[PDB]
Amino acid sequence: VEWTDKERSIISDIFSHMDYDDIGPKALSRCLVVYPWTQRYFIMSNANVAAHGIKVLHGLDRGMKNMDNIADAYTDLSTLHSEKLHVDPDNFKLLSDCITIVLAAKMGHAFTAETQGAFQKFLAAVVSALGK
Amino acid sequence: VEWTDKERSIISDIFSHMDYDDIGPKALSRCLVVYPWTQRYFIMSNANVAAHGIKVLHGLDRGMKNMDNIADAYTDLSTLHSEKLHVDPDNFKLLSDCITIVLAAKMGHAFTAETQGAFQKFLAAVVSALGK
Amino acid sequence: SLSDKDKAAVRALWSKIGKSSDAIGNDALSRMIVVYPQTKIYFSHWPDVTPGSPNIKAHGKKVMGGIALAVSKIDDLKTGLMELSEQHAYKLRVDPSNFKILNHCILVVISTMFPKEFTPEAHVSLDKFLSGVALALAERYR
Amino acid sequence: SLSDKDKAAVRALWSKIGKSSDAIGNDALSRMIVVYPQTKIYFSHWPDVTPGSPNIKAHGKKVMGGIALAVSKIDDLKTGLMELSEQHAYKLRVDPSNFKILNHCILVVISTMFPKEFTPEAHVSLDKFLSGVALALAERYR
Ligand code: HEM
Ligand code: HEM
Ligand code: HEM
Ligand code: HEM
Repeated sequence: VEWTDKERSIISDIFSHMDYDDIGPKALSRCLVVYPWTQRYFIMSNANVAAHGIKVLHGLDRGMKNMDNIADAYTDLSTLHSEKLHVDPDNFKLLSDCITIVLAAKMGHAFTAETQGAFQKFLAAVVSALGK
Repeated sequence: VEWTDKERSIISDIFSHMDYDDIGPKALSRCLVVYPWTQRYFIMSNANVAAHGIKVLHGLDRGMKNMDNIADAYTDLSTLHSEKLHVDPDNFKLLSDCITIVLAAKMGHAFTAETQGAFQKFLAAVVSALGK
Repeated sequence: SLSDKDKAAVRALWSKIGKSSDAIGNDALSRMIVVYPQTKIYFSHWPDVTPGSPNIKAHGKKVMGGIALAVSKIDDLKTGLMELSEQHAYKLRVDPSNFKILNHCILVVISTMFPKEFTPEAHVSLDKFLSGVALALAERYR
Repeated sequence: SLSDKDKAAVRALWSKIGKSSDAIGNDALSRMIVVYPQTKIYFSHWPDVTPGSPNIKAHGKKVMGGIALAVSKIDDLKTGLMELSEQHAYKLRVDPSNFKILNHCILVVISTMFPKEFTPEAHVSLDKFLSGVALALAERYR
């Protein structure tokens, strides 16, 4: 989509100061607790949940590296979660919100509205690519 | 997006047997009654509502004629409703459902599931272009 | 929440269309399956999940039976549909986002069969009613 | 619907964060305005609709005042927020789809300020609570 140099910098900055082993597990754990119906696909101490939590951020990393091709970068995963895993699409938005809330807790006041905006646009783009 | 020859034929068939002066007014009227908060932008007998109802179908007509460029065909309207009219985007989906329900009542049993599918995909594409 | 005007409208409409409930259920499930393919996974254990199949016709009766139950328990949907909520949340594990989908297909079907009776006034009340049904079914999810 | 466990969680959390309600309101409105630009139109009559502006700081107090009211009327949000629903539906004519937006910004703000207290358990209860608040505010729309 249309990215600004500022958005590219913010997203790049967020990812370079994000500890995937910390954020991934926390975001997925929170999602399974806040929206319990997503527990079916698999809470805080479960290594399997932690593992997939890390994989999610690593999956985002891929889109952060090639922000211009976000749509085509997720074809393999869109099909996996859809055809094989049968994850209802609405759940991508639920996880996205949890990732945002977890990142907000880590960044504190550094997670400005502008930072939130760029990040939400980034996740919206990834979510669409996943439901594609 | 990806249209099949069958989808093109169905959508073409629907539009060629659709009376805009009948469907337009009925769909908009229903929307203002079912989701009253959309009344603010402007019920059955109001000529102004009828007029815009007709315009909506004529706007769909444009996308039906060039189904491959649905996204770029609505730039002028996306901006009008957004920047000038300030129509909340969620309302495009509400109208779309009303158009579907009104068409279903007119077509009766001819409005098969397959017909509904093609039509909903068509409207989903237009709605996205409008919120673009 | 449903007003007395809403409850009267739903009872009056149900009084008129209830006779064709088997047909409405079959048609509504058929459409959901065809138009919204992700829902298919929930009925994968059936051999025939194609429109008008014997499994779908049968289930359409059970679904409309739940709607008739909701109409009779209209004054308190939360208590009335508690068992169905528990069933969908725990036993079936149906993602709650799907309730709004079926509701839409039900409205389409009713519209195709009773165009004269499914007026916009019957529509707002039925739509509020179905939202309450969906909300009641979501009760036991968290 | 909120359980007793949910009500206790919301009261306990509110007990802890309530002191910073002015700051939470200002921050939550600021974010909504910046992240979701379509909401700006509702506050167009204010001269300064930029983050931390005097108008937004002021309103943030009023919004959090509504949340505090909701917490105190937690046992019946429909009756408790009836006047606010009527106000948003009729006087303000705020599109009901926006309630879910502000709720999300409130959660973000609380998370940035009270990371230690905003646990996932406090989150599910607060999320259910805010959905009930949004549902209550939507009461008078139709
Ligand atoms: C929104 C971002 C998402 C991304 C980027 C993502 C990414 C991934 C990746 C990288 C894998 C590993 C696939 C492989 O083995 O090659 C995976 C697997 C899987 N995902 Fe996700 N996922 C997402 C959302 C979801 C959601 C919402 C659920 C539902 C709670 C979910 C459930 C699963 C499950 C159960 C597996 C298979 C078992 C496993 O290997 O962990 N994912 N996902
Ligand atoms: C989903 C399809 C939509 C299409 C294709 C559509 C199309 C149009 C068109 C062709 C016009 C005339 C613009 C001109 O004068 O050049 C218009 C105007 C307008 N639209 Fe829509 N519209 C849509 C949705 C909406 C929605 C959801 C609302 C809100 C209820 C709305 C409210 C208005 C208003 C108030 C005007 C300006 C006054 C008028 O000329 O009627 N429209 N629309
Ligand atoms: C909004 C209206 C809904 C109502 C009133 C409803 C009602 C029912 C009822 C009465 C049963 C039969 C239970 C029994 O025989 O003990 C049932 C079963 C079931 N429902 Fe629903 N349901 C609703 C929505 C959904 C949705 C949207 C889905 C999934 C996309 C769903 C999936 C199922 C499944 C998979 C079963 C079991 C099917 C079988 O194995 O025969 N239901 N439902
Ligand atoms: C979900 C929480 C919400 C609560 C608790 C809430 C609460 C309030 C309260 C207490 C007032 C002050 C009324 C008075 O002073 O008499 C108010 C005013 C108002 N609200 Fe909300 N509101 C909510 C959501 C929203 C949303 C999402 C919007 C719009 C995007 C909105 C737009 C307004 C506007 C435009 C005013 C009047 C502003 C002014 O002229 O000063 N409210 N709200």
